[PDB]
Amino acid sequence: QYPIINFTTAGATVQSYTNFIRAVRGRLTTGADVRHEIPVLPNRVGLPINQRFILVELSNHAELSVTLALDVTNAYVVGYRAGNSAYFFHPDNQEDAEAITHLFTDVQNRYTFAFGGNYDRLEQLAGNLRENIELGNGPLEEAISALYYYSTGGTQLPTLARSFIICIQMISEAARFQYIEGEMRTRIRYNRRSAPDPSVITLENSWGRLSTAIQESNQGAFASPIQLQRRNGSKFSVYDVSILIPIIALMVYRCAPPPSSQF
Ligand SMILES: Nc1nc2nc(C(=O)N[C@@H](Cc3ccc(O)cc3)C(=O)O)cnc2c(=O)[nH]1
Ligand SMILES: Nc1nc2nc(C(=O)N[C@@H](Cc3ccc(O)cc3)C(=O)O)cnc2c(=O)[nH]1
Repeated sequence: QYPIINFTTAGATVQSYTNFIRAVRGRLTTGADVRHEIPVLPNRVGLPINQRFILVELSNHAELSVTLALDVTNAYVVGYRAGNSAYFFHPDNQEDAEAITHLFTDVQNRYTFAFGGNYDRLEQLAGNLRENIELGNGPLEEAISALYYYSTGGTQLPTLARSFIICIQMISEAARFQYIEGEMRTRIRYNRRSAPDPSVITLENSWGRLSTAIQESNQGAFASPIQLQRRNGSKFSVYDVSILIPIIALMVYRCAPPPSSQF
């Protein structure tokens, strides 16, 4: 029922990863909502359940597969399937809890984690912050295996949390930001794993605020500047949507777009 996008870390290249992220974005957004050349994800309000999720099937060189479920309203990884078991993060509300009952319905064993899936909680469980977790094709390859082996006792909870952190950034954050996609492309091109620099972290942390600022902007101009960080940690002030067009690929729906003003 829900659309499936396939990616493998086995012999992954810049092009195969680029194709993957493009395909994810195409299934996340409908094309209905584009503001200042930036697509907006579907509004949660009134969105039919048959349109709520996409599936990302990850394979690796170890010949293992896991399937991540992503909420189209926010690109959030809500859970995953590995073989005969599915695992869902603790839902943040009642209707998100109802929504996940529509996923992996044929699976033998259904589990809801007692913990939520936000970075704060996952970092706590991993025993490491995002700034100290390596990203790249190698980490993703290993993350797929770790997710796969969780149900049989092979994967410690900190490793599982770390693996989620890897998946979320290389899939969801890359889909949200061309900039983060670009950083992942670089790691793949050279087969060199590295932890995300402050430009990556601050973009991830600011996605909600950037989405709202763009959507509330006066003809693209922010009422309040947003402070980001560069690769070297130095401050970068954002005053306008214009500078974000090459950086942000998708926004979360925050408000209705204002009417055009006919001059
Ligand atoms: N499973 C899953 N989890 C996710 N979790 C986050 C996440 O935790 N974002 C943070 C950003 C933030 C962090 C710290 C701050 O001080 C401020 C903002 C937030 O909204 O709280 C983002 N994306 C996903 C995602 O796609 N899938
Ligand atoms: N399906 C689903 N969605 C969820 N979405 C959030 C969440 O943080 N939502 C934000 C949107 C947002 C997302 C990522 C960010 O980095 C920043 C903002 C909000 O409601 O404003 C937390 N949990 C869940 C969850 O369990 N299940």
